Amino acid sequence: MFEARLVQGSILKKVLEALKDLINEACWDISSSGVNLQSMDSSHVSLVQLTLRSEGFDTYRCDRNLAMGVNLTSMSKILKCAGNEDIITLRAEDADTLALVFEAPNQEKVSDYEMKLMDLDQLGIPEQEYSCVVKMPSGEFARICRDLSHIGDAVVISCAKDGVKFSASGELGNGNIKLSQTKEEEAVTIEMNEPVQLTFALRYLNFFTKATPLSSTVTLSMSADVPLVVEYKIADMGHLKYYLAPKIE
Amino acid sequence: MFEARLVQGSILKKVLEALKDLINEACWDISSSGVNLQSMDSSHVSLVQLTLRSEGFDTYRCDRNLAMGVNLTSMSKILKCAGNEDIITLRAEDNADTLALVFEAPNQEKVSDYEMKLMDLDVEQLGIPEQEYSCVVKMPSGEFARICRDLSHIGDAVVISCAKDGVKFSASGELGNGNIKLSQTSNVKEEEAVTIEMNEPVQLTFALRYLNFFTKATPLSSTVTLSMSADVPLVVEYKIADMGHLKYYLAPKIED
Amino acid sequence: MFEARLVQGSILKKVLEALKDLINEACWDISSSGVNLQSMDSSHVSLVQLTLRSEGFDTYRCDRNLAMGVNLTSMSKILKCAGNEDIITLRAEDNDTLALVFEAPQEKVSDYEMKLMDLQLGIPEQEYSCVVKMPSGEFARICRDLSHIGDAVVISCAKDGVKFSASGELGNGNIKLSQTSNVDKEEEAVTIEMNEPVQLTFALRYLNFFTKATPLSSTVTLSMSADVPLVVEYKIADMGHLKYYLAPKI
Repeated sequence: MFEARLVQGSILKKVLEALKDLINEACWDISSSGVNLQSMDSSHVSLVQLTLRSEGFDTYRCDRNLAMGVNLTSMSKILKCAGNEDIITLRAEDADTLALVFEAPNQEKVSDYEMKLMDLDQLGIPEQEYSCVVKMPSGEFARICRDLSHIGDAVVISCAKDGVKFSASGELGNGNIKLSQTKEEEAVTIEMNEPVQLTFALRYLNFFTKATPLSSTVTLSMSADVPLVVEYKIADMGHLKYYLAPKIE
Repeated sequence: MFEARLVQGSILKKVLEALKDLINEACWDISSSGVNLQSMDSSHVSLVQLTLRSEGFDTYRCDRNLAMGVNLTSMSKILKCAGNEDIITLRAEDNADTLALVFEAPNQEKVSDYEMKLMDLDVEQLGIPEQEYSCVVKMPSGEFARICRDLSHIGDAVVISCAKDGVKFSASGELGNGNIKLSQTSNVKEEEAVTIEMNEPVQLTFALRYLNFFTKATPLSSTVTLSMSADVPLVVEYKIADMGHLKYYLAPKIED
Repeated sequence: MFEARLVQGSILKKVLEALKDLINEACWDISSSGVNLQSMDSSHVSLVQLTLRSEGFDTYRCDRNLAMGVNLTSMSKILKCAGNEDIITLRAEDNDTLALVFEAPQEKVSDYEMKLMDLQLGIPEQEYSCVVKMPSGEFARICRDLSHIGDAVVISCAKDGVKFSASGELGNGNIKLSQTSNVDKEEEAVTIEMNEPVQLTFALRYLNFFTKATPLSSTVTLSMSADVPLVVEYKIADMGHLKYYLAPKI
């Protein structure tokens, strides 16, 4: 038996809203340490990695390590029935279904759902040092990608110790954004150690941006010929990293 | 002459946005106590019963009982030219084939004057047995609508069940099941509260497609009443103001 | 070099919004006294008449009086990328392209650039039978509502009264607007200076276009006389105005 309790139900709500259109099916991998999800997107370009930790949950227990294939879209549906202040409570029974329990606080309302669960079959993500690491705000990164998605299909991200520039070009013109190294946690911090210039796909960056309601900031980690890492930290919980290789032939 | 003056024009706006995709064309029965409307839905499944009483009108005049057939879509489209705070006046002539809607704007700045084509509708008076139900549940408007759409994504049907300690709503479907439980409230101001009075535990199944229709009457009241007994239709009731009410009748699905 | 600077970029965004749906390609006629535009729409039916006087800009430069062929829809997709308190500056250098630079209010700095292109007429001054001043949103809601009733609005003006009418398959409507009186609050008041009474009939789809400029002013004026086009006027703060011209129907 596995029964984890999360006071911050909105966190689950937001995770699933993020991933629901990115992947359709994913193997949540339940452990003594916490929850882990590693997957490639349906078109097998980007790579998602979610980590939630025992310590984050109000209550956590896991007597057998589980490997649940879940339909992201169906879980999205079931969680959408939860208020953004409910105490979601996940539970299984070494397992054919996944039980969810929403508990709206300060109201005698209690919801109790069971999701049909899938048979699904990992992958490698080597923690490595990155040439440059921008910690900017989530809203601004979102904004920037949204806007440049109307000029071109791809984005050119250039970095150095003075600031970060994001560029794009299409049939309908040319465009540049220039952010400068900058107080209240709403500032840019480039810690670049090497001349990093990389091109990525705005479709998939915009897919990444949906985790924005999870963090006020977002870090972008990158080096030559190495998949970009967009990470949104969750809280006490771990993180929701996104990996995208730049386009080269 | 028929002439009725409603200060809260929003009442009529909301009544007709509630009854629009359900009923495509109804027959309003105007008389001395007020306006009544009573109609099957276009799929002949649910029954709608609106009652606006003469007392809620600032000015109520009816010289001759009317059965004026209105295309509810055209009425909604005309009432969408009325303002949330507009005083709305209904006027028809005794020998009239049109209904004149007249919207007075708050500071007398503007007055709108619309005229809507009537039509002849041959409609029988579907009877409505006056029953006493096994249990009645008072509960917030929005909370009910919230349960009813949420379960609409898990199943297409909703099993309501009633006992002295609260009321439960359940559904099943091709991705699992769900079950929402509400308890009788004591304290909750007080518009928000889930009270029940019961004579007998009931457990009935209803199509969610139609309950969601009904929940489009929510703007009308911060509460809703569910009335239930075995082998008799569910009644979902919204009081308008201390003026009348909108009632929906849905029939359960058969018992194994 | 043309270089014009505006601290309320919101105003240009609103202009491109108030124009992108009538014209696709326009010719900014830019000179020392301000920027101008006076174009017919895609169906040669309506007339649009943009005027940003240079004294309204915070930094205005014009070395020569140029005609910039500008795809308004592409200009608008670019203008979408700027913020509402943003600080927008246009530049055209020696000859060829248009540049749009948005200074975030913040550490952001945006540099967009679009291609120009290789694409007039006369509008005379006039003393109209009827001038009606009203709140922009009110006239907007009138056109919005009456569009759901019919495809043509009869606007008839007389003393103590302006009256909008329409009719269609489901019925007919007639909205009567009165001149506000002993409370003269200026931008929520209606005012009818009525030289000689008039009836005119206009297509509501074009008026409904014009109302897209509604966010530019809290008032609007309607100038109108027999057998001559109606002038819908949205005075852009205090640097110019925007003007729509529509003759009666059939």
